[PDB]
Amino acid sequence: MIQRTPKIQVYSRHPAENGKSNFLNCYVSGFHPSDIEVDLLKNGERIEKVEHSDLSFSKDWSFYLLYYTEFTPTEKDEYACRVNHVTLSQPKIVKWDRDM
Amino acid sequence: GSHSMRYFSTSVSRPGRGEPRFIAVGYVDDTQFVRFDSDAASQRMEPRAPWIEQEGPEYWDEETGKVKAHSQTDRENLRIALRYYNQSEAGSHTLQMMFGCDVGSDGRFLRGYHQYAYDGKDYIALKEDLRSWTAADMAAQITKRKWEAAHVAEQQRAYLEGTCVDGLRRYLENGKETLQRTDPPKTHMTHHPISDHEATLRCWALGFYPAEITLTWQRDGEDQTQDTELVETRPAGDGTFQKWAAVVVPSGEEQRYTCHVQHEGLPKPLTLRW
Amino acid sequence: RYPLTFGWCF
Repeated sequence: MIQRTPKIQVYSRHPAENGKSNFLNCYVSGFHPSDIEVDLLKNGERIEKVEHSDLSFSKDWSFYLLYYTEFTPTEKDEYACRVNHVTLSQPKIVKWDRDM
Repeated sequence: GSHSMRYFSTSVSRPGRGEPRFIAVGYVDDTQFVRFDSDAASQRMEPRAPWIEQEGPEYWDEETGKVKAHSQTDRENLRIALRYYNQSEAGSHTLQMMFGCDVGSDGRFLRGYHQYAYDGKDYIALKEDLRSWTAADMAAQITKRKWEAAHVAEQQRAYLEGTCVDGLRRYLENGKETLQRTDPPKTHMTHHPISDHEATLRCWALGFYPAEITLTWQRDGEDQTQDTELVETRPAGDGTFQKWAAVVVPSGEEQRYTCHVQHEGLPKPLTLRW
Repeated sequence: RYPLTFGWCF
């Protein structure tokens, strides 16, 4: 077999501004096999109600998946996406960089 | 412009955890409209776009039957694949399938697709002429001979040039106010010092549809390919897409660099300069 | 419209 590591992007639907409602996205793509765990974290704690899209793949057969949840950004609150995959010795935790 | 219909299915074996998991999704262009999931309770093809709700109970009956039937045959195909590759039934394997067609602006047929992938790599595929198959390896060649004997190609061809383009034509009409849509990207630039002699210029494209787009960095009017960072196009979640391209530049030399954005929704390609 | 997949036996 040949395995492919997920490419991880954590980002808000719209440019984030404190107090204004938004959506938190974690988009994993280009990975294989398809079985994968993705969680959103608020200040280190797992957010309980997180939705995701239906499994789909690109032309090169590599899978992609979107995880998301409604949220209201604050100056203090920190967010991150924890991706668990067989190609990762330990779960990859990517922090949300709101102004990149 | 042109349009496409595509069906993607993924079958994943789970040894000592029951039957293989089967997930199918349907797309018209970059908009998903249906799904099926063998681990869900409904056990039916479900609508995932507004403009497909207007389909009658028959449609949902027919589509449900087909996709359920397909899950069972790919279930068996996973078994058959274990044989061909002499693999144990203790490991997990994947069977992927793409099917669909392309039509031009005039709704006329352009192209058809019927493709399989085992464990992430080509297995068998219907060639562009829809008359012959492309076997990826020794195993797929056995299937290729079977499919030649059973005349699968002529059946699929007719379906692709007929049923598929007709279905595509209908879906477009029904999803008219949503599928004929073309949203231009909102662009902007970010800038961050990496250290005391270097900074990052990141070129942003947001809220565009369809997903197809090109972001290019030039330095002094010359493509700056190798040195660039370019992320995959990502869904915003609202039906539009996002993407960015970044270059690390020497501090004070920002003005040498230009970002070029190409997209169907743009009258002319955009240029951005910090 | 989902394809007819009966003959897609490997």
